[PDB]
Amino acid sequence: MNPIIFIIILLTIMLGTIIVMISSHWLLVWIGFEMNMLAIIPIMMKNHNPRATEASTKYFLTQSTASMLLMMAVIINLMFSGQWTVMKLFNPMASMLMTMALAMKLGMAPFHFWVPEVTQGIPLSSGLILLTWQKLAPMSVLYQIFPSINLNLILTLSVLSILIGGWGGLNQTQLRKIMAYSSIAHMGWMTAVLPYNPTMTLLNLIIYIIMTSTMFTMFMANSTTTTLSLSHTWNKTPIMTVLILATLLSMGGLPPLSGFMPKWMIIQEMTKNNSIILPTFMAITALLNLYFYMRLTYSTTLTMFPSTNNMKMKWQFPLMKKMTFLPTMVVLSTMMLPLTPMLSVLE
Amino acid sequence: VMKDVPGWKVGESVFHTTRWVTPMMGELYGLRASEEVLSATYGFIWYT
Amino acid sequence: PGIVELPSLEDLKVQEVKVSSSVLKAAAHHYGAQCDKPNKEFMLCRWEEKDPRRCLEEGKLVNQCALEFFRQIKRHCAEPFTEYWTCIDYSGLQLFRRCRKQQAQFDECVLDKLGWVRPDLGDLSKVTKVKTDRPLPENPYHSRARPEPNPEVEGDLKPARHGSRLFFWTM
Amino acid sequence: MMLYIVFILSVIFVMGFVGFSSKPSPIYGGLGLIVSGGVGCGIVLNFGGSFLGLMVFLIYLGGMMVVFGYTTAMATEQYPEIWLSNKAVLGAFVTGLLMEFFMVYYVLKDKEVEVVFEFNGLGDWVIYDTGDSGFFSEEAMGIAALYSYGTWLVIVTGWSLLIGVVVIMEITRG
Amino acid sequence: TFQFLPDEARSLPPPKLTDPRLAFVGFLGYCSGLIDNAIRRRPVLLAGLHRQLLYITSFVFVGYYLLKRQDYMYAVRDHDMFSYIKSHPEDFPEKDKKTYGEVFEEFHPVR
Amino acid sequence: MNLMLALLTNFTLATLLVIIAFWLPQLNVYSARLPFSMKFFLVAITFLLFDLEIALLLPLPWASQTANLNTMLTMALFLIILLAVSLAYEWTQKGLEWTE
Amino acid sequence: AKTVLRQYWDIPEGTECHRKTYATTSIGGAAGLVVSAYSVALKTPTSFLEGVARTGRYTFTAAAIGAIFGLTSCISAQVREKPDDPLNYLIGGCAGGLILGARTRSYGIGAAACAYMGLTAALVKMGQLEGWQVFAEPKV
Amino acid sequence: MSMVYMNIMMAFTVSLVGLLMYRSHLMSSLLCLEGMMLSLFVMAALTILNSHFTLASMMPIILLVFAACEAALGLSLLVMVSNTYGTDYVQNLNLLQC
Amino acid sequence: AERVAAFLKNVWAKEPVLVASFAIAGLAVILPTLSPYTKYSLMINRATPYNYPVPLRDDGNMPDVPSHPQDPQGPSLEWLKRL
Amino acid sequence: PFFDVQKRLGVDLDRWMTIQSAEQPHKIPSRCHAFEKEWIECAHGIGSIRAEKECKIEFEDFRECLLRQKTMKRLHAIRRQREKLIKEGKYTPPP
Ligand SMILES: CCCCCCCCCCCCO[C@@H]1O[C@H](CO)[C@@H](O[C@H]2O[C@H](CO)[C@@H](O)[C@H](O)[C@H]2O)[C@H](O)[C@H]1O
Ligand SMILES: CCCCCCCCCCCCO[C@@H]1O[C@H](CO)[C@@H](O[C@H]2O[C@H](CO)[C@@H](O)[C@H](O)[C@H]2O)[C@H](O)[C@H]1O
Ligand SMILES: CCCCCCCCCCCCO[C@@H]1O[C@H](CO)[C@@H](O[C@H]2O[C@H](CO)[C@@H](O)[C@H](O)[C@H]2O)[C@H](O)[C@H]1O
Ligand SMILES: N=C(N)NC(=N)NCCc1ccc(I)c(Cl)c1
Repeated sequence: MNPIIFIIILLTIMLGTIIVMISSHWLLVWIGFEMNMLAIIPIMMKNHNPRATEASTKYFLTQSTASMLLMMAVIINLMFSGQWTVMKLFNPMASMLMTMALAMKLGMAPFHFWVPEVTQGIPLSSGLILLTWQKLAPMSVLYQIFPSINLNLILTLSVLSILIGGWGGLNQTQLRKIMAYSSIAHMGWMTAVLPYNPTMTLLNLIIYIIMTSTMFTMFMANSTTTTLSLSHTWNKTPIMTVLILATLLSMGGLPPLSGFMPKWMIIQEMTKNNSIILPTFMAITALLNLYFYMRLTYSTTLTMFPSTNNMKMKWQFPLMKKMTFLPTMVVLSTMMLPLTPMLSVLE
Repeated sequence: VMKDVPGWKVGESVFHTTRWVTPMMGELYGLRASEEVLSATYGFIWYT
Repeated sequence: PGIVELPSLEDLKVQEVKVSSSVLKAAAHHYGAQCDKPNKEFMLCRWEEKDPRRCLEEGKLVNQCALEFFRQIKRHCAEPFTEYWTCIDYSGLQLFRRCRKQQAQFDECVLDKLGWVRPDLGDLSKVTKVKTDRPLPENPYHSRARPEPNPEVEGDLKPARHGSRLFFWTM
Repeated sequence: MMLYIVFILSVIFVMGFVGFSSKPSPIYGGLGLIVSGGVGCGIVLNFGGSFLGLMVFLIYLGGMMVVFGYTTAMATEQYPEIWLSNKAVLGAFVTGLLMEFFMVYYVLKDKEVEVVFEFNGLGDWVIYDTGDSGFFSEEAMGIAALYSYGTWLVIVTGWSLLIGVVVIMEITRG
Repeated sequence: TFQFLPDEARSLPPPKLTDPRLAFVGFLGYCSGLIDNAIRRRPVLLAGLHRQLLYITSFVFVGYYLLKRQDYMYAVRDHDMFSYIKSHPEDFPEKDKKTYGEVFEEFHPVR
Repeated sequence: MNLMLALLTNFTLATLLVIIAFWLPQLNVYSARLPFSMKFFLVAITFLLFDLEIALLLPLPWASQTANLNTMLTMALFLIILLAVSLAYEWTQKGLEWTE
Repeated sequence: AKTVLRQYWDIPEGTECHRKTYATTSIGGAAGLVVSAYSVALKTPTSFLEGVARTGRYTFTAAAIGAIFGLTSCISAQVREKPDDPLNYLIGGCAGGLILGARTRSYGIGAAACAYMGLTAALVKMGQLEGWQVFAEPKV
Repeated sequence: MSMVYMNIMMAFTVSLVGLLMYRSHLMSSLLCLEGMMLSLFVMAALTILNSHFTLASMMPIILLVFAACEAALGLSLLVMVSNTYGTDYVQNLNLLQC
Repeated sequence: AERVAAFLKNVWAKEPVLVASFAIAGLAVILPTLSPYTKYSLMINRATPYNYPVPLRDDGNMPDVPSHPQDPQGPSLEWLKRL
Repeated sequence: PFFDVQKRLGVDLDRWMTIQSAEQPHKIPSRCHAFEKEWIECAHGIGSIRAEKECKIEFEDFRECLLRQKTMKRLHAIRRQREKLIKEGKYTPPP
């Protein structure tokens, strides 16, 4: 890609998301998703190979189907209320269709199958956009329509994603697939608390984005896409292994790290609503994620895996990748727990 | 026609408000011949 | 819900203006000048009451003014007017610009024998003012009382008592 | 009767959808969608959507569906498989066709029907508007307003079409 | 509406520049500076002091305003809560308090 | 009704002409990819995208009747310029070339 | 699903066993059908008959568990004269677990299923008595 | 609801079931996607026209324009798939299974 | 400037079609702002009465509102007649 | 909107098309303009939790204008009864 075109396409991805976030009209929300989907396909395809073409096609079919269902919900809503204002929907069938459409876009279980396959088939930088920035637009719609969402449907979607995400990651050696299943599980926490306190949804989304960006950036710095490749980091950039260890323990939700905060506050909000079984089930199920985060730490930082002779040639050259914002992102990913009350800015 | 339908009140509004409401096509031509109804509904759309 | 009140078939009866649309088009410009006052009184009623049942009397006066208008054309200018609206009636679009000669004969006849002056371009599209003894409606929409606004919040903003109060945090 | 013209068109609309949705050869599927598009325009025309109806013909049929057939002839099918020769297509086609007929039979017999949801069956003419004597097309006034009220719609729509060109050139360069 | 710090927030005292939370934010900025040196294999403590200074300053600057919004949002929460309690006295009756001499509690021996 | 009659007459006649054209007395007793070319695909797609912009311009004769002519003229030109930019981009990226 | 669960919890415990066994068997059958549907869609059977055999195998296996739980738990409440007792559900839950071991022909799965499903049923009874909420309505 | 909405809602459901029950050709699933748009265009137009929502008269056109652009993107992906394997069969798009 | 004229002669010789296109497109953008007649387009469009002019209830304090269409008060189209 | 940029800047990006009782070209009103207006004015500023209960009358009337279900049902009843009587020859309709 021409560097100027790449910039304009990146800005269009952002503009489509921004349109969804500033719109009060349902048509403009739909347009924002359409524009956003159009601009993201070229960065899935940029490396031109059958795997990237399959991922782009699987992605296109899922998102196009979800956008058709969204437009149905909008039109049904118009028929029964005569208006387009972005807010609660005025028809339960419309609410189910929009909820299902937004669940499909977020890759929530049982509409999750595309996330591991699309992420695996695209470059790390494109996967970074797919699993972080692309969550913003659908989550911002859910933030506004949650009063009319069926509680049983949304909590069922959340519980399934936490189970599927947790179990799916156990069988993975590909880093992009580990991140994909990790993403699915984290979406479940975000939607489980949405009916009770959307602010906590925003907190979880922001922190998840920060830790997810950190991990993708650290994978990109070393061009690592598999567990075994990542296991060579100790013999090249020992500092990177320590940063990876700290970030993974944070994504595992271990105190005193930043990733404990969203799980901590979601459990609080659910208990205030006399929800005890569900948060307890979620917290215990999230141990599945901790298991396969811990597995990565064993092969990356806490043990030294076998190396190769040609690795010595790498010792003579420095890292030249941008690693933009990595020092800031890693510190926020791990050291933010003492500032937890700052979540009120999101109110 | 609705003289001996139990509970029926003749000319009862379906709206809560007492404001005048413009009748729709079926309210005016509901009981009239099909030729007139066709002209009132599709005559303009179908004209040449 | 209640009963829609409808006027009886007899209260609706009135003498009709049973002339075709080319006749009305031909006479429209003098008709607007001559019958403006009952016409504007009727249109004010309709847009203020928003109810056809409330302006039947004014609607009947509109008909009477038009009938008297066309009785004065018949008495004095029947032949020039007939040539004029027949000229209009021939056109599929009933165009004024195809009938300027005949319009001139009719215009000169009414001015001579009735003092009628054709309003100029732009006149009949003016917003005029009408004097009506009819009382201005109070609640034309038949609105219910609006719900009471939520209790407003007033006072001085002070710091949060002991800060966030979040678990163990002291600020 | 002609008073049910919109309903009759809607019935044909569904059969055309069952046509391509059972997915015969894409050549025939494209034909079924074209027939549904034309019938869909007719439904819109009978509600006063003259300009909207003709856009389906000009853009949906004359533009999008032409490109679909062009691409099918070039990258999908060059010779159609005999229609309904496949068992699943024939079964799906028959299954949908029977469902539509059972719907249509009952609504016409009772002048109503409950297929999941309640639908009146008196004829769509009953809901039409009873007063219209303006000197303009309301649909035309609304569409023309795109350039006065819809500045923001024009900007985002025009931008997306430009990005469409840029994106498609990137996709296909390979 | 869509305002980070509305004008009514100016009636609140500003956070002190020696706030312990603000100092921690500054420390986080310092840590980021060292991690920047480490990932690029520079001398961790000495390299690029101009860069290390901006890391601290940027964190403190952004941290100060985030703390200001944090405190204002909690002041608004208390303001809303107290106004609602005043508006609805019937839902927050002043409790009749008895002394432990009058209150009966069961005794549970530990034997 | 008239337009429906006209359409039915035109195509009914066309059917009949095809019929007799195929059956007159004779008096005798005895799905791959078609050598796919990417350039022709891009012509069709380019036509589609330009056709959608034409759909947006078709209202212009009515839009000129607005009192908001300042806004209307600016948006009309903006749309056409963006169409020109699309053509300029395709042109300079060799999208209008038939060689190679 | 809300209609069957309404029927089951409407009947008093330890009474009308046949009605209780029907509600749980139908509930078990539904779960079996749901499992079969996903199984057949995501794991294509080799033939039409193999797909039908699998659907019946899962569906009967699930209805067998639902029947035994309902019957055993309703008899325990009747025999013991202890309606509002979680132990009846624990007995019914373990019985269903053993069936799974038999249908899956295994001893470890049966033992594991007896304990996990037995505890789950007992927890379900406690939540019914104490009004535990799984999907709690937002209140604050 | 009015009688027409039954069939228009049915048409969307038929095309949605068609889209979700793939066969072999990827083109066939794209046609069902455009069928869904068509039924959405008709239902939206009917609602807007019947209610005399004047400014909303442009909405079906915007829907048509954006959906045609989405279809153009989908067709481009189909030809790239066809160039890779020689057909538009969806059974070939299974590399990311592993 | 001289470099500007040399550039224009070059394109005029090699690409007169594109030169004409850009010149016409430039005039279309610029000339409306320089034309003394563009103001009448706004006035004529506003002067076309599509809907009925609803009369005002006379409160006795509207000396600028005509009572009859042929009274002098109100907008005049004499500027349009002479156009 | 998630971020209410429009209100912050005072710019109208898409509010103009959100409701049918807003300003329209040439003051062309929607069929349910009066019902939408009443419902909007009833519900304004009190929040959807309160409005769902307190503006139910205006909203039910508005929904009747939108889809006309009760009106069609009433017409269905009168027509169905008329067909019965004519089938029994007990009613002759006037011209
Ligand atoms: C890549 C993006 C490209 C965007 C291109 C946009 C180009 C726009 C160029 C012209 C825009 C304004 O064009 C024209 O300017 C004159 C300035 O006097 C305006 O003003 C003129 O008309 C108005 C009526 O509204 C009168 O009140 C005014 O007296 C008259 O001078 C016109 O109303 C406007 O039609
Ligand atoms: C390893 C453990 C795995 C997780 C275990 C989770 C256990 C969760 C406990 C089950 C949920 C609580 O159980 C549920 O409680 C409520 C409380 O009235 C009951 O609610 C019922 O109330 C009345 C009867 O009192 C019924 O008429 C009504 O149909 C129903 O709403 C449910 O019928 C019951 O199913
Ligand atoms: C990513 C792209 C970045 C570029 C962003 C460009 C944003 C451009 C926003 C255009 C809309 C500006 O703001 C809006 O403009 C138009 C006139 O121009 C005004 O609209 C005006 O004309 C029409 C006709 O009645 C009506 O909307 C309204 O009566 C009137 O206000 C709006 O009152 C104003 O709120
Ligand atoms: N929907 C929810 N349950 N949560 C929620 N945001 N409640 C509103 C209560 C609240 C809490 C903290 C603050 I600071 C403020 Cl200002 C207001």
